[PDB]
Formats: sequence, C-alpha cells, structure tokens
Amino acid sequence: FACKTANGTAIPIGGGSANVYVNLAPVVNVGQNLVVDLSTQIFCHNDYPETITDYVTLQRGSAYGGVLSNFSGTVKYSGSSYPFPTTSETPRVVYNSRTDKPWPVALYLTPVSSAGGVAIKAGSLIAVLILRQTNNYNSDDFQFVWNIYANNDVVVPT
Amino acid sequence: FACKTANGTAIPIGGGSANVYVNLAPVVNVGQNLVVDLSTQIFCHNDYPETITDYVTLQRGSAYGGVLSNFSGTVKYSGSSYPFPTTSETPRVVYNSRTDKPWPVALYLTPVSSAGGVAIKAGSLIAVLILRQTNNYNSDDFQFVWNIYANNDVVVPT
Ligand code: NI
Ligand code: NI
Repeated sequence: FACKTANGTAIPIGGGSANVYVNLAPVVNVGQNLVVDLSTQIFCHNDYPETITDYVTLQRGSAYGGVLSNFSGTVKYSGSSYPFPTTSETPRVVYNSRTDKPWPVALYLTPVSSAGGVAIKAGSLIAVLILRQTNNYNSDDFQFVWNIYANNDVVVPT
Repeated sequence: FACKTANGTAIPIGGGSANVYVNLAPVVNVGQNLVVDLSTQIFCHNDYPETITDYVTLQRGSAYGGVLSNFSGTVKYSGSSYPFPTTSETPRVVYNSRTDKPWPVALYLTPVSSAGGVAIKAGSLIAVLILRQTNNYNSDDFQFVWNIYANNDVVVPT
C-alpha cells in the first residue's frame, strides 16, 4: 500500500510524511465555508489486491495556524461528517485495487466571529491529516502523515 | 454537556459525531410536507447547571442525497424558521438542567414539482446537522455532528 499526490510527491510502502499545498478561496465571510477537498490531490492503492485487503482510516485531523485560531470546522471522510479537529479515529475505507483511488477527505472551515483581515497566510501550515493503514494479512500498521499548507492568503472581510 | 439519541448512542463531553436513523413518512405528495423531527431523537443536558449556562446552536444544516435533489425546505429551530440548507448559525438555546432535554430541530421538506417515485432511498444520508455548544464559564466550544439517515424509502406519488 502506498500513496501519492497529484503532480506532487509520494509516501512509500510503510508510511511516512509529505507536504500538500491547497488553493483556498481568497475571501470568505462569516457564515460561509472554505471547502478543502483533498480527494482530488491524495491517492492511494493496494499492492496485492488479489490476496490482501487494505483498510484505511482518518486517524486524526488537526488544525494549525490561522485555521486553528480563526476557523471552526468539520471534516468529511467517505460520506460521514465529523468535528475538525477530530475527536476519534474514523471507521475504515477498503482499498482493494492497484489502481489509484482518492483518499476521500474534505475540510469544511468557517470563520469564527473574531476573524478579520488576513485569517490564513499564504504558505502557512493549516492542518495535519493522518491516514492510518492496516490489512487482513499481517501486522502492518502504518501512518501516512499529510501536512497541509495554504497556497494563498484568505481574507475575512470586516 | 453531552447528548444522546433515542434507543441509541451518546456523543460525550467534548463533542464528536454520531449517526441518527429516522423513520420517515413513506408517501409524500407534491404539495405535502415531509417532517423530520429531530426533537424526538436528539437530547442533551448541562453537567453543572447550578453554576454554568450552556448555549447551543444549529451551526449548520446541510442536505444530502434525495433530500438535496428532490425536496425544498426550511428548518425550525426552537420555534423560528430558517432556510434549509442553512446560510448562517442560529440563535442560541439555553441548556440549564441535568435532565436530557430535546434538541429542538425539525426539517420541513416538500417535494420539488418534478419529483416522483423513490425520492429518498432507505439507508441513505439525508442531512448533516451541526450542534455547536459553548458556555458562560470557560473557553469550551464543541461540535456535535449528527449524520441523519433515512430508515425507509420515501415515495412521491405520481
Ligand atoms: Ni504500488
Ligand atoms: Ni452528564
């Protein structure tokens, strides 16, 4: 099992970490959502799908920087919604093909009432999403740590 | 502060996520209302009511699946009606008792004019409702994310 990002980088068999940059709506009002859909950027596959089933969870989602201080949010994983930052490891998604399949994670972030001005700075760390992968064959239990960075400033009008 | 569901589960202190399975009227004609009353399903309480006031909002209500596609509606929160899907956080409801009390949320949904046949599929996600809880004591600010599923098909007759 391993993962890659679109025109990006890879995390090899056995896990590891990578940095992922996201484009954000440059202006978001209180009451609106910034939707950060990682399913178009992070893809994973099963290396032995004929004999082994891989199981993949969102182990944890954490907020950093301007997202931690200026937004409230939720994360959607494979059709289910959760608080972000997360409070538990999600149920598992099965990976059963060598064909790259999206990791179905999206953040829905909305400004808190105190946000104003530049609420997320370009280039800054905004989140960490930890993917945990196991299987039905051996003791493999690996973390794929995705450090999420903003491409651009996000302004909350005042 | 924590919450529970009818014959169900709990989301404990600090928030989290749960699934709520609801029985829906099996037949709703164009021109009739489908009512999804969560006040009979979701109940919450304040853990220190002698010294602390808990404040609870519907931060956001989102529609999915057949409700998103085939119905238009509003949401009623503690006696006032708002658009659904929602466009802003509601006013606060006070929780001031240790006894579990309803979360006073109901969806009032009516089929769109072109809807017919199976308009909501049994087992499908129909809504996500975010309960946001704060207090007048400390910095606690917690989300309770309710994933709402239909237990049965809803047919719009033709
Ligand atoms: Ni491979
Ligand atoms: Ni209690």
